[PDB]
Amino acid sequence: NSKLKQDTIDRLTTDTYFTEKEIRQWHKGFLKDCPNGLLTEQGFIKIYKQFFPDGDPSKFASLVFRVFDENNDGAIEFEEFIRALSITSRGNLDEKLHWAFRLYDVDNDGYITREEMYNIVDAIYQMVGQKRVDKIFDQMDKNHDDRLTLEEFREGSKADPRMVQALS
Amino acid sequence: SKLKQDTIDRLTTDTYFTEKEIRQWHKGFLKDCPNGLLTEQGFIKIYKQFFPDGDPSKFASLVFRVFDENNDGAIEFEEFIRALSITSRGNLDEKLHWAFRLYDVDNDGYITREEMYNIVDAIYQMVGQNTPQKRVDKIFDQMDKNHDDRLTLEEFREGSKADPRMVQALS
Ligand SMILES: [Ca+2]
Ligand SMILES: [Ca+2]
Ligand SMILES: [Ca+2]
Ligand SMILES: [Ca+2]
Ligand SMILES: [Ca+2]
Ligand SMILES: [Ca+2]
Ligand code: NA
Repeated sequence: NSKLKQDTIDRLTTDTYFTEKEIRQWHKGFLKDCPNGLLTEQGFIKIYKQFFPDGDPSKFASLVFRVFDENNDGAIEFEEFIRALSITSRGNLDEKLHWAFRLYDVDNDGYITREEMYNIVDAIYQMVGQKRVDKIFDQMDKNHDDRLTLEEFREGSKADPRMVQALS
Repeated sequence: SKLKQDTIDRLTTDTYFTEKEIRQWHKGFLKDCPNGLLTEQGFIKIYKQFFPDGDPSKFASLVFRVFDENNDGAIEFEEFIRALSITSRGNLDEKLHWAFRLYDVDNDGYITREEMYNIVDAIYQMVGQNTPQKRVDKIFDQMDKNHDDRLTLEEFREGSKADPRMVQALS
C-alpha cells in the first residue's frame, strides 16, 4: 500500500516547492531505502550515523525527527518527509526561522528556555564527540524574563543591533 | 572614523539594514574594533572561543577571505556589515551563493573536488577530526549535472535545493 496517488501528489504540489515530476522522483528514492514507506527514528539515526564516526548523533536525530513527524506517531511517512525537505531545502528565511524555533522548543509551549537551548547545543557536540551560549541567549531575550518568544528568536537571528555584544 | 552619509546610502542600497541599524552596528563594531579594522589573527581568536578542542584556524581563514572582499588583509565595517546582512537576512539564493564563494577558494567561479575537500577538512580540524571523502565525492558527483568535474553556482544551488538527482547522494 506504498504507492503514490494523484490526490496526495496534488496536495503536495500546492503545499511545497516541488513540482509533480520532482515529488514522484523523490518518492522512488524514499521507497527504495524505506520499503514499508515509513522511516523509523532509529532508521533516521542510522542516517546521521553515516556522517559522524565521531560521537553519538542519536540525541540530535531524535530532536530533528520529532519536528519531522507532524502527527507524532513514531514514523515519518512520505508526505511528512517531503514537507520537511521542502522547508529545509527551499523555504524562505522566515519559514526556516519558524522551523528552527519548533526544533529548539522541544515541549512546544512556544518558548525556548535556557535548558531547551542547552539540550540542542549539548546534542550538537554529542553528535561530534558555555558562557557563549548564555551570551547569545541573553542578547536575544529582550525582556530578560529568561524566555524567548518566536519574535525574539526571529529578530535576534536576523541581526538586530542588540546582538553586537554576543559577537566579540 | 565617523560614518559618512555616503557610506550609509550605499549600505542601505546594498544591504537589508536600515540607516538606524547601520549606525548602531557601527557603534558596536567600533567598540571592539577601535582601529575600524578586523584582522585575520583577530578573526581566528574569535573562532577559538567557540572551539576549544579543535584547531579552527583553517576554517576561520577561509571564512575570513570571503569577508575580505578587496583582499587587503583586513575586514573593514562595510565588509563586515554586508556579510552580516547576507548571512543574517539573505534570501535562499543569496545565502547559498555566499556558501558557494566560501568553497570557491580561488574565486574562479567554480568549485573543484579539491576545493570541497579543503573545506570539509577545515571543519573537521575545527571540531577535532569508510571515509568522509567517499561521502563528499557522492554529493559532488550528484551536484555535477554535466559531469565535467567542476561545479557552477547553478549546479551547487540546484543540489542544495534538493533537485531529485540528489537522491543517490542520500541513498
Ligand atoms: Ca508520521
Ligand atoms: Ca518550550
Ligand atoms: Ca524574553
Ligand atoms: Ca578588506
Ligand atoms: Ca574554484
Ligand atoms: Ca559541472
Ligand atoms: Na536595502
